[PDB]
Amino acid sequence: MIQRTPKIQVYSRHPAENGKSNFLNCYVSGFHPSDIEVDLLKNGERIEKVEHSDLSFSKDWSFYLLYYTEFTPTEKDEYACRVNHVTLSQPKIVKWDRDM
Amino acid sequence: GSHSMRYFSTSVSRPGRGEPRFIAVGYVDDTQFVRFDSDAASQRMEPRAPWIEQEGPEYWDEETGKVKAHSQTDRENLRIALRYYNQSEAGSHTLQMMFGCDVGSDGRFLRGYHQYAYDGKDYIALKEDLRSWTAADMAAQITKRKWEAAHVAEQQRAYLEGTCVDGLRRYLENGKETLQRTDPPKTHMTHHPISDHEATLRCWALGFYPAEITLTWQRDGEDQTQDTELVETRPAGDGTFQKWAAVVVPSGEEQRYTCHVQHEGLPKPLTLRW
Amino acid sequence: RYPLTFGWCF
Repeated sequence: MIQRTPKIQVYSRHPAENGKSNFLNCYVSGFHPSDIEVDLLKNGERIEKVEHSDLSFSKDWSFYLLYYTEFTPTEKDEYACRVNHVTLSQPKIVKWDRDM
Repeated sequence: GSHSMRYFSTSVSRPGRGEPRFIAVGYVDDTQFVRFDSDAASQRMEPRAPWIEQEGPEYWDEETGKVKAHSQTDRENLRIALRYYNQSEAGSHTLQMMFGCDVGSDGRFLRGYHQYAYDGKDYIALKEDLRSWTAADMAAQITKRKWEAAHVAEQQRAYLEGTCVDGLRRYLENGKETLQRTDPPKTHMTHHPISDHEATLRCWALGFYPAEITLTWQRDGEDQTQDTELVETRPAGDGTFQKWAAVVVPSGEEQRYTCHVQHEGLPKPLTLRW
Repeated sequence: RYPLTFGWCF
């Protein structure tokens, strides 16, 4: 077999501004096999109600998946996406960089 | 412009955890409209776009039957694949399938697709002429001979040039106010010092549809390919897409660099300069 | 419209 590591992007639907409602996205793509765990974290704690899209793949057969949840950004609150995959010795935790 | 219909299915074996998991999704262009999931309770093809709700109970009956039937045959195909590759039934394997067609602006047929992938790599595929198959390896060649004997190609061809383009034509009409849509990207630039002699210029494209787009960095009017960072196009979640391209530049030399954005929704390609 | 997949036996 040949395995492919997920490419991880954590980002808000719209440019984030404190107090204004938004959506938190974690988009994993280009990975294989398809079985994968993705969680959103608020200040280190797992957010309980997180939705995701239906499994789909690109032309090169590599899978992609979107995880998301409604949220209201604050100056203090920190967010991150924890991706668990067989190609990762330990779960990859990517922090949300709101102004990149 | 042109349009496409595509069906993607993924079958994943789970040894000592029951039957293989089967997930199918349907797309018209970059908009998903249906799904099926063998681990869900409904056990039916479900609508995932507004403009497909207007389909009658028959449609949902027919589509449900087909996709359920397909899950069972790919279930068996996973078994058959274990044989061909002499693999144990203790490991997990994947069977992927793409099917669909392309039509031009005039709704006329352009192209058809019927493709399989085992464990992430080509297995068998219907060639562009829809008359012959492309076997990826020794195993797929056995299937290729079977499919030649059973005349699968002529059946699929007719379906692709007929049923598929007709279905595509209908879906477009029904999803008219949503599928004929073309949203231009909102662009902007970010800038961050990496250290005391270097900074990052990141070129942003947001809220565009369809997903197809090109972001290019030039330095002094010359493509700056190798040195660039370019992320995959990502869904915003609202039906539009996002993407960015970044270059690390020497501090004070920002003005040498230009970002070029190409997209169907743009009258002319955009240029951005910090 | 989902394809007819009966003959897609490997």
